[PDB]
Amino acid sequence: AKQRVFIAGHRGMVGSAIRRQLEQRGDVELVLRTRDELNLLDSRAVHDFFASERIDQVYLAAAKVGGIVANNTYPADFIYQNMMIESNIIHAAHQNDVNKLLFLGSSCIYPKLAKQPMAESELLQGTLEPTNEPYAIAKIAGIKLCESYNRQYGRDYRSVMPTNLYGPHDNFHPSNSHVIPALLRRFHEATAQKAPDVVVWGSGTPMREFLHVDDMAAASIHVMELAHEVWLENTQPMLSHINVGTGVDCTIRELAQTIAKVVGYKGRVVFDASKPDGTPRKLLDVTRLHQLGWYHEISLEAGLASTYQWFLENQ
Amino acid sequence: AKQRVFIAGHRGMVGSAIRRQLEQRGDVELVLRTRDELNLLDSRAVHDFFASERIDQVYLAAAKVGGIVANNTYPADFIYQNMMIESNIIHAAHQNDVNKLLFLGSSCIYPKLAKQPMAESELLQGTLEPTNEPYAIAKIAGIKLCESYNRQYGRDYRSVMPTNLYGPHDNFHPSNSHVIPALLRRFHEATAQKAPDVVVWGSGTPMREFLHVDDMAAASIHVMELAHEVWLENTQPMLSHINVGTGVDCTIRELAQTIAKVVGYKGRVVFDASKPDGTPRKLLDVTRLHQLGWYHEISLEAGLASTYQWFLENQ
Ligand SMILES: NC(=O)c1ccc[n+]([C@@H]2O[C@H](COP(=O)([O-])OP(=O)(O)OC[C@H]3O[C@@H](n4cnc5c(N)ncnc54)[C@H](OP(=O)(O)O)[C@@H]3O)[C@@H](O)[C@H]2O)c1
Ligand SMILES: NC(=O)c1ccc[n+]([C@@H]2O[C@H](COP(=O)([O-])OP(=O)(O)OC[C@H]3O[C@@H](n4cnc5c(N)ncnc54)[C@H](OP(=O)(O)O)[C@@H]3O)[C@@H](O)[C@H]2O)c1
Repeated sequence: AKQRVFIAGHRGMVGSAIRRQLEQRGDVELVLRTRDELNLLDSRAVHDFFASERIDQVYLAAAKVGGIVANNTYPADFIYQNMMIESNIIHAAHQNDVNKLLFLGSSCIYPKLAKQPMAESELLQGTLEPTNEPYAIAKIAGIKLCESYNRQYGRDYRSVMPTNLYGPHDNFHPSNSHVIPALLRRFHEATAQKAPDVVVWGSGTPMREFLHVDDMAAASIHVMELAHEVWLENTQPMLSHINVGTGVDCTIRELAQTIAKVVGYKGRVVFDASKPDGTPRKLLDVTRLHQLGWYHEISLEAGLASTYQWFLENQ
Repeated sequence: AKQRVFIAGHRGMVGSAIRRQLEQRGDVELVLRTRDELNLLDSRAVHDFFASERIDQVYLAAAKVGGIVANNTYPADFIYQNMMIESNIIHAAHQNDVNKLLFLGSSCIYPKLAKQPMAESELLQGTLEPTNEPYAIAKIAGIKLCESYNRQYGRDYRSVMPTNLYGPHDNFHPSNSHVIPALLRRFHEATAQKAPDVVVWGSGTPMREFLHVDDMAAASIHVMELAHEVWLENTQPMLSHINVGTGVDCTIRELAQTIAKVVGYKGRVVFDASKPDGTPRKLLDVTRLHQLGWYHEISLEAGLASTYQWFLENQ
């Protein structure tokens, strides 16, 4: 009997990445519902789905996600919708004897002034970035729902905290606040237009971390499928999440120059240092994941190149 | 037209305190539903109630609450039920054009190693007490739901963070982890039995803060009814909650000796200092509330005496 695996949010960036890998697995039967078929905000509908579809495992990749403008403009929508989706799925899963779930956090969940690189223990150690506060609180509440169900009911609801992601199915619009898809699109257009330069705000000095979504999906399946005793040995019940990333930083400068090369731009990348930089360094400590035997396979250069080719095929 | 005021959880300790004060108000029409009439976990039922009952203001005093054993034994129930009750009420209120709401936090929401006395700005500055973590995360999510609805939709969803409360309608069982009702009952029984001593764990040295629930209710109505511009001047949109307490500490020793006197116990109060004390001091900074023009009226001695008389009438 193949395991029946529900990938919530399977048309999303991360959900689709997990689907492309599991779609290859003869030991897995995927159960998929679009938003039109199942509105994850509707408690009744979510319970009815779990009460009729005989699910074994859930990948919780459904969420209301956006960039800086969206998070500051629709804060109520970000906190409410994520709290409801998470609560409805985790509670319905439990009520229907679904023992295995993988929840997705976000690195934006860590305190603004966290110690770098950020180990899992940085969670809740200080105040949040205001732009992401509503979203972050709902994501932290999701982790704590999983841990609470694990502790009270002996569930196996695991969680992963990705770093910045990029890859197929992203939003490739020049005004995206997420730097990889924005820069890919900006450099693509500047290359098409023969623009003499592309100006990036800031000095280029801050160090950040990036992981291709197919690596994220692989790590998530890896973490989901570890035997429970191994997962327990490398986590704590009230500190259960696992950072997923490279553990390696690169300057914004390096990233922009690499994107320029990947797209074949021959103008100048220019940084405007009159605009402020964020903190000097932000990256995850991925010791737990590496101790668990998973290491990322996609280098930045290779991942940016394949991402750009996906964009070119999907304009 | 009297304001139509829904007191969610009106048979609870705090809800009933607010009801006893508003029941005197000819400018207010109370709308009350017991749990059997309206299950606040049921999104559909909550929306239907708001879509039919023409509410002007909500006091959100419904919650899953307990002591140390309950919070550690049923963590999933504490986080899930509080997230759902809060989400359902705040979202339904907003969808039905209910502009005014008062949410109740809890002082247990502050970081374990917070700076004392704890100003509102201590929220989220550090890790939580593990016993209360699930509950605390759902309460913090409730504050952040209110702030997000205020920011996105221009609502007036205010919040109060009470200190330790005591008074009528508490749980007066000797094994209650809440020290006032437990000690009242233990000393009452030791007085009835002529027991030679009553032994309290710990040294008696820690300093804590206590507020009678009728003072809490008065402060909550006060905060609810301030003009918006005054409330805005004394809060910030993403730091909106108001501590409610005395701002004055007393040792556990003082509290126990006072309870002994109030009950007329003539045996010895004994502290067993072989058992550990918690942190040396925990109390709220109530500068915001005092600046808002509210000061508590019930002294510890007077409040303990009237609480004990309520117990004696309700055994
Ligand atoms: N670097 C990081 O730290 C990082 C970055 C990205 C993602 N992640 C994690 O991955 C999660 C997903 O991100 P993503 O980039 O894959 O988001 P996404 O591409 O925006 O996908 C989320 C999916 O959820 C669905 N969804 C939302 N509300 C739903 C509802 N009410 N009913 C049913 N489906 C609903 C979607 O449908 P519609 O579009 O039709 O609404 C969308 O397909 C994030 O929340 C975060 O936990 C973390
Ligand atoms: N010192 C402090 O910091 C402190 C202390 C106490 C309270 N407070 C605040 O006051 C809040 C209330 O505390 P409390 O002591 O008044 O609690 P309580 O006495 O236990 O009352 C809560 C009320 O909510 C109701 N309720 C719970 N789930 C419901 C549901 N699904 N549908 C409808 N009604 C439901 C109740 O009904 P049932 O009993 O029938 O379940 C109970 O009447 C706390 O959450 C906290 O925010 C803070």
